[PDB]
Amino acid sequence: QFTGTGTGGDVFKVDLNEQFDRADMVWIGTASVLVWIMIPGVGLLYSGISRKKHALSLMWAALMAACVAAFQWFWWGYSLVFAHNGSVFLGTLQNFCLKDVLGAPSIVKTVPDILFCLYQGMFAAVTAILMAGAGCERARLGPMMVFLFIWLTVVYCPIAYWTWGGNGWLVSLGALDFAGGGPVHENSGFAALAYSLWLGKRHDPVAKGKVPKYKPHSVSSIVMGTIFLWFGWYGFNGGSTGNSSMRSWYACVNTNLAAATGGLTWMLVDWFRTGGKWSTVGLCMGAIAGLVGITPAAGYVPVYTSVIFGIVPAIICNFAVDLKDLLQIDDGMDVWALHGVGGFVGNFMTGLFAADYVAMIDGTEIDGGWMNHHWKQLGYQLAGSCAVAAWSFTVTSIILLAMDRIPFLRIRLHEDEEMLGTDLGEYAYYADDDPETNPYVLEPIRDTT
Amino acid sequence: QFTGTGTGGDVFKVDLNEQFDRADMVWIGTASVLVWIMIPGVGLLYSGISRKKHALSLMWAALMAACVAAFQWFWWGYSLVFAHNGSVFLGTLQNFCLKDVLGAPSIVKTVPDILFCLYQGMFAAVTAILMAGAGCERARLGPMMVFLFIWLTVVYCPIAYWTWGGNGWLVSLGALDFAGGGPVHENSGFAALAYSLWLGKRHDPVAKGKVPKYKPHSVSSIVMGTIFLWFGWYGFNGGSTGNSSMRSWYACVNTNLAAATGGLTWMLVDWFRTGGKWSTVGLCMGAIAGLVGITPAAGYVPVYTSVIFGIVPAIICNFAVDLKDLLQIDDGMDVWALHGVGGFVGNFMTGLFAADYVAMIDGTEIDGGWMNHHWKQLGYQLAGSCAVAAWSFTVTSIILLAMDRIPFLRIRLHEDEEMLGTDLGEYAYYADDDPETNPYVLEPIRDTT
Amino acid sequence: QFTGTGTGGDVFKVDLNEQFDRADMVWIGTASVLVWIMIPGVGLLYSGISRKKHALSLMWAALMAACVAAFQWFWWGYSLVFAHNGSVFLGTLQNFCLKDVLGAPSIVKTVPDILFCLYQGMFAAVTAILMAGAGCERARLGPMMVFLFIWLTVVYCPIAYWTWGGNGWLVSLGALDFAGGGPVHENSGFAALAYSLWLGKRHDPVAKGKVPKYKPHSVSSIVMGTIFLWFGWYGFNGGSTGNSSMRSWYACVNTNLAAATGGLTWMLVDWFRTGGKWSTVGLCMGAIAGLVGITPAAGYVPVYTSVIFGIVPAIICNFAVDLKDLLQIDDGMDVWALHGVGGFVGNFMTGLFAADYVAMIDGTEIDGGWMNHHWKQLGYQLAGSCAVAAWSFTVTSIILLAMDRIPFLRIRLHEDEEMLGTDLGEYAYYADDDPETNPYVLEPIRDTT
Ligand SMILES: CCCCCCCCCCO[C@@H]1O[C@H](CO)[C@@H](O[C@H]2O[C@H](CO)[C@@H](O)[C@H](O)[C@H]2O)[C@H](O)[C@H]1O
Ligand SMILES: CCCCCCCCCCO[C@@H]1O[C@H](CO)[C@@H](O[C@H]2O[C@H](CO)[C@@H](O)[C@H](O)[C@H]2O)[C@H](O)[C@H]1O
Ligand SMILES: CCCCCCCCCCO[C@@H]1O[C@H](CO)[C@@H](O[C@H]2O[C@H](CO)[C@@H](O)[C@H](O)[C@H]2O)[C@H](O)[C@H]1O
Ligand SMILES: CCCCCCCCCCO[C@@H]1O[C@H](CO)[C@@H](O[C@H]2O[C@H](CO)[C@@H](O)[C@H](O)[C@H]2O)[C@H](O)[C@H]1O
Ligand SMILES: CCCCCCCCCCO[C@@H]1O[C@H](CO)[C@@H](O[C@H]2O[C@H](CO)[C@@H](O)[C@H](O)[C@H]2O)[C@H](O)[C@H]1O
Ligand SMILES: CCCCCCCCCCO[C@@H]1O[C@H](CO)[C@@H](O[C@H]2O[C@H](CO)[C@@H](O)[C@H](O)[C@H]2O)[C@H](O)[C@H]1O
Repeated sequence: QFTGTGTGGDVFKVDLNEQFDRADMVWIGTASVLVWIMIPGVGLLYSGISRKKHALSLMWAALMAACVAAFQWFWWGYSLVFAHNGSVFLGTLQNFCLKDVLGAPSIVKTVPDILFCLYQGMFAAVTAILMAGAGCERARLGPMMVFLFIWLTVVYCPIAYWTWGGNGWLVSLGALDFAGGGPVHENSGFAALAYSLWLGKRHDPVAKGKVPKYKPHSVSSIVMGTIFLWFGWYGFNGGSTGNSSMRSWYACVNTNLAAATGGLTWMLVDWFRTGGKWSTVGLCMGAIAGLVGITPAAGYVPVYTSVIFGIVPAIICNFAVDLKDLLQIDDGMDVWALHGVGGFVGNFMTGLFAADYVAMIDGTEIDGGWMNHHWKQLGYQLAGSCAVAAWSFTVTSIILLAMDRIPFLRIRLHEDEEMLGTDLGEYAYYADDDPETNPYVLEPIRDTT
Repeated sequence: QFTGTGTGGDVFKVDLNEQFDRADMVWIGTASVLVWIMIPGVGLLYSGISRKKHALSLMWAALMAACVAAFQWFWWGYSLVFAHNGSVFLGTLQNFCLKDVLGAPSIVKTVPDILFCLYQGMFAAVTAILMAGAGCERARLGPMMVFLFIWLTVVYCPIAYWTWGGNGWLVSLGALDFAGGGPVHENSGFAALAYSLWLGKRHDPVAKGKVPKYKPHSVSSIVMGTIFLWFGWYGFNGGSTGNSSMRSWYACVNTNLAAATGGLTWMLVDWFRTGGKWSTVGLCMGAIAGLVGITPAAGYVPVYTSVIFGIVPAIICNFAVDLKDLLQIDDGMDVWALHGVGGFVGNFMTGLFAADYVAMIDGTEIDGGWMNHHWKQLGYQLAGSCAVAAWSFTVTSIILLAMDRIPFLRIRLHEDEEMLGTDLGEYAYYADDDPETNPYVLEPIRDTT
Repeated sequence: QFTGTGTGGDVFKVDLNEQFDRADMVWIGTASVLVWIMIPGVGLLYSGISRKKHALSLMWAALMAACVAAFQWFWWGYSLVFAHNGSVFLGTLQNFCLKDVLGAPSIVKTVPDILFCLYQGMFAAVTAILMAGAGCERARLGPMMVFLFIWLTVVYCPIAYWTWGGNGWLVSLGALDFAGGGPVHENSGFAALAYSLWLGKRHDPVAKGKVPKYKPHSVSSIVMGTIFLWFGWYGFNGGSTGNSSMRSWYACVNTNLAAATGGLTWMLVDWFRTGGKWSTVGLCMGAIAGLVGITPAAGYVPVYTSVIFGIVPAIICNFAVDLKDLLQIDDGMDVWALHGVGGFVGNFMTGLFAADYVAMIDGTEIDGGWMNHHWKQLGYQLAGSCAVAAWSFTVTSIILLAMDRIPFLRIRLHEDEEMLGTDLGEYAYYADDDPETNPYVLEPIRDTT
């Protein structure tokens, strides 16, 4: 009388909760709340790190992104990823507006559809604020909200379906992605790169010549953002087992250790490159790099290897940030360097260090990586990383270029039509300017001449 | 040997934990921690939104309210609501100072008394900081603490008993209030209105004529407060099932969606009313309106109806804020508009959209609302809303007026006796003024002439 | 086939999770996340309370301490406390780099080693930021990180083993320490005192003569730190049962009530001592005092006695702060007064109020304290308090003095060699100075003349 389809059965005839371990459900419910607070974590981080004055407050934009993402997910985002009648590349509209989303075992069988919807919806929201942060410079809010809705639909949801969907081709191939390093981090990173290369300011003074690599808008925002991110990451990674087993807590140990060693590695790198100074910004970026790096691996690799997921992503991401000076582009490039490069590196190394005896902690069966002489695992990881980066960069490019040719949907005004943050007899007046007291978004204005 | 009364049994003879599902207990324990952080959430929100400089820091006052509320609840607050020998209108002193509060099944049978005490005590504390926030302008701290203790005792505890107590008359009548929209939001809102009409400043310059509707003290405090509130609301609503069932996670999906759609609706409303600007304050107030609106409904209504609990409260509360300009009163009116009006609207609409098949997700039995052609449900909701508003407004009025006639308990000094924030030879001196560095409350001083 | 040693068994032959209640594991996993956010809680608290401008940002230093502590714990910290082949005074290197830490029942049998490692590692990190905060004035970061690593190894880990280890002598003697009042609070407090007496500035102008007792750097940081601490303390104390029983929720009620009554008591004390003012700093310090006080007792004492663990530590710690004016030393003394004195007082009073019927709520067997006419319990508590204070003060002294004689490991430069916060032709230049925008630690510089 448990149907396994639709709502899962008739609530007046069966107790749909009997299909699940109650403790499994509580941990995934708790983990969903933890991921939610990562959303303002992202907004605080990238507002504080910025080397220029964004007119849009990214702390506030995180709440905007939480609203847009939750509506998109309810509307059809959840269905396009986690419908049960998917087609290798995408889901369907079977769960449009969460129709019949209730007590059937989800793609992750240990939790019902409705709880998996709550949990996975937080991942989409985290990705939404990463994208708004990447593309925030001189953004117009109306076009940005439309962009987020579309981008979640045709960039996030296909990549997420490939990684997590019932018939997703990356699942079937054998690619490993424990907590969504592809859909969340690598995807947003390479979409950010599309923003940088197509819409970011060229020959940017903050990135041109010998300018300071770190010039933060607000160190206290960076620290608070990193606090929220690390705190929430326990749900992000620890919840990706779908259960209450000790593999969940194993993945939390790996998460903590990769962040710790990433933070120390990046700071040590900067200590050598500067000739002896201690980078406060660097420690935080290094913790994020390690957190990103361990994301595809946390439930698959032995604890002692988690330090490598801090060390190696921190080193590589540290040097990836230097490319901003070569391109002379700042906009969007921090998100690409931490999440795009970091996610690529972590996904790659999961193919090296994944171990079948770690997955088996809760009975999960995998062939393993190079730890289990499963050599082609590395090739499965590279196939996933290249497909994510290619789809994300290409489709995000198309979206941005299409909207740029529609004057009322142009996300970022062209320089020749831009007007200095003015406000609506014969003279005009300024509406300054202090985001701490201004109740309205300082929206870019188009020139009327 | 499980007695079901007093402590529940002898700990040396029985394992009182065997009466409960351990996972049910863990979720309610976690949900209690989540509600606790809503307390500073309220303080940050109303400090940041204020159109005038409150001498009392509401972020700090939230910690004060957490202290006063926890002591009151232990003293007799818990007993007056959740004693097992209640009388239709109030509990008793049987659990004075938490005497014999341990392992008997609480009014919510899935958790023991001691855990239900922890959980429900957080609701009283949230209500306490809502009240301190409503009445904070020019408040004297001593009188305010006394006021909170008394107000929790004779306003909150009776209303909470009616809504949740074992023999509460609203329970017996069939009124629905999932997570305490009456005791927390509608109650504090209409008590705030009593403060506005009796003690708030009249002909207030910030509310007189064509003044800006939004003029926030601190947008970053508003955003941080909204972060804490939304984050904590998952425990507030999700924990109100009393269990680990998937109806808990259903209610979290409803909570997230109502907040999202409320935030977007309020911002869209302001976009039309302003002629095209994006209100940063408005998005946050709209999320709160949706969170308040869904509170009586989250575990009773189908997911697709949760968007209505964002849209409709956001529209109505947006226009309710305009009444500050008609009365020319600012003090206390934001709390009334969001929690009083929002809670009334949400409680009303629960009678329309409550569905027996949603309650049945965990075996809870209800007749339903208009969704189940149970037409008189709407009348049960209006009976509860009118009783809460009438009791809260009337008794809060009486408390405020009584204390106003006692010079050492007067909460707010009269203008003729007030003295400009001075400090204790022949000349007097100022003690400025910066709440960031002043270690003492800037307490109003009575004129000695 | 459950071995109870090493990894606990073969994951390919047995399900190691079957040895544990899943709900017990979820609560301890959640409690671990809660303790983690106490780490920045400490950093915010002591940065905001400071009566002088620390060059090191303690909010940021909390992230540094989280990194150093997590690596030390993985390296050998966990093994030195919780290896299964311990020797009365210390553990071993059997679990070096978390080797074979998996599914054997930990010293707390209701959870496996890997989860107990995650949980107890957060306690070590909280202690690390308490120590960095105590010794932060004019600290050099390199030496400070080395100091933290060494101090965790030879001060924290022995004291923790005595209190919690399988063969720890304080366990065997019968000393009670529910949530680590000795290892975390009393230990860091008396190590802080060693910093004060050996390295703190003497005849300090902020502590000399009739200077203000409270002169906070940032009240908003104090409040935010206290928010994080109280919020996280639910995991700190509530998780120390190791299980999902209602004794966990009993301990949360005690925790909340001690904080509430501590906050009110300290503020009332200052109200009398000042002649009528309301101390905003005092309320927060009082909540911390009550939280510290209840830490050794929360799962052992009846609820109505928890108010005494707020009142008595708040009074005594309030007067302990006055000793800064007698010594004319400020550096490190707040940590000693709140955690050293508070932890001593709480540990003492646990011997008075511990009750066997409270421990028996989850089947834990103890003789009790004076509540059960077990008179020698008080002597067991004093033996633990004196051993912790003596070991912590003495070994911390030795570490600080040894490093002070090694010029590249000197934590705090001597005044004759110190140079005013300068930066690396013929003239030198300043690198000001604003921690909100400076991406580098303002590291003390040694004089080159
Ligand atoms: C910010 C703008 C917000 C716009 C969001 C749009 C909100 C409303 C979307 C309408 O969606 C459908 O409405 C139907 C009814 O109107 C539902 O059918 C329902 O019909 C029967 C009862 O009405 C039930 O038995 C069915 O299970 C149930 O699917 C259906 O589920 C739901 O998908
Ligand atoms: C299915 C996709 C449909 C669109 C296909 C068009 C592809 C053409 C190749 C790229 O063309 C360039 O794209 C830029 C980006 O649009 C334009 O820069 C313009 O737009 C940039 C982004 O706003 C600004 O930085 C520049 O100032 C401004 O010249 C630029 O003129 C245009 O030659
Ligand atoms: C900020 C100011 C703080 C003021 C708060 C007041 C704190 C003390 C209140 C006293 O409350 C009563 O004290 C009795 C003892 O003194 C307890 O009886 C107790 O008596 C026996 C043991 O003493 C037990 O078997 C009983 O169960 C137990 O109820 C009783 O429970 C408790 O309600
Ligand atoms: C059981 C209840 C016992 C009390 C019953 C008294 C009811 C009388 C009806 C209302 O009376 C008014 O109440 C106001 C509020 O008290 C007073 O305003 C006074 O108090 C206000 C609040 O502080 C200030 O705004 C005004 O300046 C100040 O005139 C006002 O004088 C008084 O005529
Ligand atoms: C910031 C600087 C970071 C420095 C931190 C140092 C990180 C690496 C430490 C090496 O630790 C050991 O490495 C061995 C292998 O290299 C492991 O043996 C392993 O050997 C077999 C597989 O290799 C397994 O069956 C064993 O269980 C397993 O203990 C062993 O566990 C582990 O303790
Ligand atoms: C196994 C332990 C090995 C070391 C044993 C040495 C024990 C000697 C007893 C204490 O000696 C004093 O220690 C202080 C602390 O070192 C020194 O103050 C020096 O160091 C202080 C801390 O930096 C500064 O405040 C002072 O300016 C500076 O004179 C001081 O000269 C020295 O007489």
